[PDB]
Amino acid sequence: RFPFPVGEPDFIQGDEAIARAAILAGCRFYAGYPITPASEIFEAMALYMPLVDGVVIQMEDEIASIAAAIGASWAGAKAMTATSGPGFSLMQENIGYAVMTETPVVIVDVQRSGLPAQGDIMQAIWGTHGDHSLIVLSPSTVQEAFDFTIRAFNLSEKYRTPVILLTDAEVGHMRERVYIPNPDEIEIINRLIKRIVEKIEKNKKDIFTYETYELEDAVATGIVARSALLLKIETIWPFDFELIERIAERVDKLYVPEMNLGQLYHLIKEGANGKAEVKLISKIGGEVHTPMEIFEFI
Amino acid sequence: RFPFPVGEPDFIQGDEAIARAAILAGCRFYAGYPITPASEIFEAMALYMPLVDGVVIQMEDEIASIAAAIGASWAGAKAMTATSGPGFSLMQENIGYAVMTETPVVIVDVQRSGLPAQGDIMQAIWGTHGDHSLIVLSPSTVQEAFDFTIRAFNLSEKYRTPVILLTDAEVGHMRERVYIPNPDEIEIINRLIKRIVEKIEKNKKDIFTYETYELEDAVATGIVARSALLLKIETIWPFDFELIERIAERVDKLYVPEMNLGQLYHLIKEGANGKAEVKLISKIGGEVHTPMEIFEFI
Amino acid sequence: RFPFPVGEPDFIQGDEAIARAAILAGCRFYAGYPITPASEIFEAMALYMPLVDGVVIQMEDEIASIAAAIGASWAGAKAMTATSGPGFSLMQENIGYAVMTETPVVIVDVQRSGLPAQGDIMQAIWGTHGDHSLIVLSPSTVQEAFDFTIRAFNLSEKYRTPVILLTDAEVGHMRERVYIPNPDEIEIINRLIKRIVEKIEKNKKDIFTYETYELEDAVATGIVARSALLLKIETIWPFDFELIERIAERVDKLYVPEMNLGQLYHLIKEGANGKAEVKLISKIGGEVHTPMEIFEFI
Amino acid sequence: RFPFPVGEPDFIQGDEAIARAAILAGCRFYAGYPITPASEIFEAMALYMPLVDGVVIQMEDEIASIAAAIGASWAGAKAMTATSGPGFSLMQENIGYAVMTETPVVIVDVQRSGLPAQGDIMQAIWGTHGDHSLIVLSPSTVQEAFDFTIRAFNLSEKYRTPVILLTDAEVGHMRERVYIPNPDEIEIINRLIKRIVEKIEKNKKDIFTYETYELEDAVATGIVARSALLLKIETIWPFDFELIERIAERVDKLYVPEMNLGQLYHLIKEGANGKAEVKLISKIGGEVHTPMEIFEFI
Repeated sequence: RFPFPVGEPDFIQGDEAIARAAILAGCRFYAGYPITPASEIFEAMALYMPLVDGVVIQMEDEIASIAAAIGASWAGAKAMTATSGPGFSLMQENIGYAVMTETPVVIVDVQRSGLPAQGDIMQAIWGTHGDHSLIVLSPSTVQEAFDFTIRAFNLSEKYRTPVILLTDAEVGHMRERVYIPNPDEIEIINRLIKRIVEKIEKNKKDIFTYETYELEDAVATGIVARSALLLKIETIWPFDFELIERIAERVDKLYVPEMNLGQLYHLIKEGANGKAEVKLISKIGGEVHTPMEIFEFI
Repeated sequence: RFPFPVGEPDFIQGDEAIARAAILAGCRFYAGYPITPASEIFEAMALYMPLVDGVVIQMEDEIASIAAAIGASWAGAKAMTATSGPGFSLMQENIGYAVMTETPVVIVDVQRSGLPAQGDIMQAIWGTHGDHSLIVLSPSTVQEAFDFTIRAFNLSEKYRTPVILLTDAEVGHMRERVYIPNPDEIEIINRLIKRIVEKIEKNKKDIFTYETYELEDAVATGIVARSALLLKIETIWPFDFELIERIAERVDKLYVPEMNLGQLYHLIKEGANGKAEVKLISKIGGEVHTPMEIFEFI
Repeated sequence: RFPFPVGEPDFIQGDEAIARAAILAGCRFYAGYPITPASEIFEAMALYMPLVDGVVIQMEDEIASIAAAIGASWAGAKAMTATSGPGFSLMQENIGYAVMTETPVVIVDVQRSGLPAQGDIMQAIWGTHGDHSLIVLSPSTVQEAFDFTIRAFNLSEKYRTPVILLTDAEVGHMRERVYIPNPDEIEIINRLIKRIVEKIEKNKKDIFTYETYELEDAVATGIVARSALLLKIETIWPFDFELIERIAERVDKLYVPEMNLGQLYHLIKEGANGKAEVKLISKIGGEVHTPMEIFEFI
Repeated sequence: RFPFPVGEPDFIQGDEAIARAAILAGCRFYAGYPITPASEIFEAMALYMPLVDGVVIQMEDEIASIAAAIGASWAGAKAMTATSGPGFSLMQENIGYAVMTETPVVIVDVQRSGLPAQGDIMQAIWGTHGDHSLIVLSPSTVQEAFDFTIRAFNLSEKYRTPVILLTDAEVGHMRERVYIPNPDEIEIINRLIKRIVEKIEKNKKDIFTYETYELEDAVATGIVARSALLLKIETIWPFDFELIERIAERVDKLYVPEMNLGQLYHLIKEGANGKAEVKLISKIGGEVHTPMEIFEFI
């Protein structure tokens, strides 16, 4: 009994795909605030969630926003928050905390400029205090935003960890085609710091996920994969370093275009054990890479 | 199946009576941090709550601490936090928020000096932004700390409101006799801003509660009722102004001893429509009133 | 060398009068965030302050916003923040803190609905934890917003205390006539908890300020004084209780119209030692009292 | 006129060396809270700073703690805060903010277990939201804690940036010999996001600083350099990647012992462009590496 179309193609935005995906995954607690460009995730939840006997909690404070979800999670709910920019910085203690408690919870960081951007890749990985491991996923299309949100809620439960869906304003706002399956076509997974880290890092084979098929060629993520279309980075963390190694050997140079000053780049160069030149095509300040721009540069 | 004595007298501290009372009331979510003198409420919960299939959440941030409980409450749990001093100030937005959402949640403010004190009476009433109404209870004994905690959880549900149990370090730490009933001897109540305010303020007859029987005489709360033992103030808010009126007429002077510089005093003088002299015996800086001190002064 | 008109009448909004007044008073530190209806105070400061060799600090967090000003104050600056609604709740710990440290700082709480409102009168007085005293001023016109801001900065220094300028969206946004004096026509005052409280409360004769001249008659504050135009409440705290007493005797009934459910009312009834009937004309939900509405009711 | 010994050797703890160094550097604003093991930095400041006409501000909230210093800095003061663990997480937004504003301020993160630890190396670098660059220094001795604190205040001013002094509980608490120079033997430096990043990253030659002299050999930081005594890592960020490259070639294997699960390690492996095997000796859970432990393993 879902208040949106299921079992059929539809044309939705990112924020809406996420908000639909979450609900089908089992999430009946959302805690957030209307802020651009997450405020559409909010509106969708605010619209849909009361009609599925779920609850939306409009919290002022990002600190409070994430804490309420950790709290709903512990009282049994599947739960999510959503934020942007320096809000995401505010949530790092409670995220860190959710790591140690092995709390299932999903966080959406909708990246932004000031207009998409890709400058929270490292903070998504290392912003927590201490030794920790959590999962970070990066959607390149509106269909991936739908699918990864499902996967996030599934991973969050299976590995009893927070999951970060790391996206951008453009994927979030741009309308595209999403096939939304019927409820029962969807597998949903029901419900010291050495095992915590190993929980994640020893299972990259299950949690890591990449797209790329050019075995006969001489790497990006998010809204920059679509304009670079190539190695597709979907699972940002835990990160398969060896895979980048194997690909280093089989090619001459590895171009890493990002909307930052080098973050995805670093993991690539550390991945490529010297066995290929690694270069960054950085654009920042608003526009995604136009494919002519990535084109020329190479 | 409770991990502490039930259906029998026992001798416990305030923090322990509260922590026992909460659990018998149905609370299976506690979110707090060890701070004096609330850190004993924590320890007791941390000790007892895992053995009743409940959960304790050690949160750094008081802002986060209260938000997690609002969140657990909305996902269905009966929930409580506990705090002291400027922590209580931090929780005022989320409390205010719990008021508007009509969220059942219980908050313990354990008052302090720097050593009890009584300087959060007004902040308990008016610290929220806006127009609101919530309930505030004040225990004078260890048995009242037990009983009011029960009543708090019952009122919180019935009137769908936050309830503040406003206590002090001394009541909290001092060992006294508590009769703890057996589980089934306890009635527990299962689960715009004009009706909100009226919800509470129109039902003072049910929510207001005082102790005093001297119809032949010529007023305090908390640890200061025991040393003044008299009108006993138990329900601080919603406040029965008329009752203080009726008592004004029947007496000459009304002495209001508090451990502050006048807070309970003000409600008394506003209650006494001029119909009696109202005077405050203020001691602050550590010790409760020794009854000799209240004695002399009158 | 001021980047706005001085020594002459002009027609400005509230937020602009405040922002002009502050600068003439000596304030060279403002820390805030653009939020309605304080975001105009911000814009004005952001516009004017760089041209007077001052500094504006755009802080996300209201907690941080007030802390930065307490910090600038201690490093020697005259300083101010500005906020609205549940933001004001967030600042209560740091305000409380500024009280104990005897820190000069000015805070503007721009009251709001959801559209003015008057529901932070009590929170302005009692939202701090503990025993404290601070000053609260209430402007009824755009000229009073200018003048009280000056007075706030002067009182803040003289009594080494925080000062709260408690205003509303309407006074803030409405254009009126302000005479702005020339710089040198303005007197500006250069730079335990028992003396703190007495600092303020023993000097009501200097800090308290009211407007009303009807000795031959049979009381409001803010945007509701202009529509009730009568006793004008300008200094909200410290509060002259005796004055309301003297006025109680000389009249039959005292009407207290507020945009809340009774806050100014309570101080009035406690002021009137029974010696006059006290009644509240409460409107909430948007519009100020239209004078026909206050008119009929009486 | 300094209230501690100058111009002579003395034997002090880390927290005391830091607190002495800061004052000699020109810092007259400290804002913090007593927490282990930073609470000694506090006590020292609280003791010394009033006697140099400076100010210490005891703030509850780490968010507020850092904001007050950013604020004091902007009103002209040289300023510092100090924190530990999830406190450091709370400060990431305001740090990020200090980056964009090009605010000189110094932050001490005293690393900890639960007992030193080294699990905030990455968070020190990448915990800010967005694209940014700041400086991070790591003291290995009590004399380096003194000296780097000086250098921090000097770098903070010269590059108009926040500086993070990244230390640990052990260096902080352990007594050692510090030569404290006389005041005038100390050079102190008086007072978009593409130039910000380049400000730092283009000047590694001045900001980067390492200790190691074994050109005839076949790498650690903090309390783990002393027990590994070798390449000494002092400037953690901006990081000289090429230097690690040059050292990779000249040796067979590079052992990176840390008290974490690999953080310093990653920068090393990314530094070593495949040109040497890189291995981590991780101990976590309390004790520093005993040199026998690092010894055996190799």
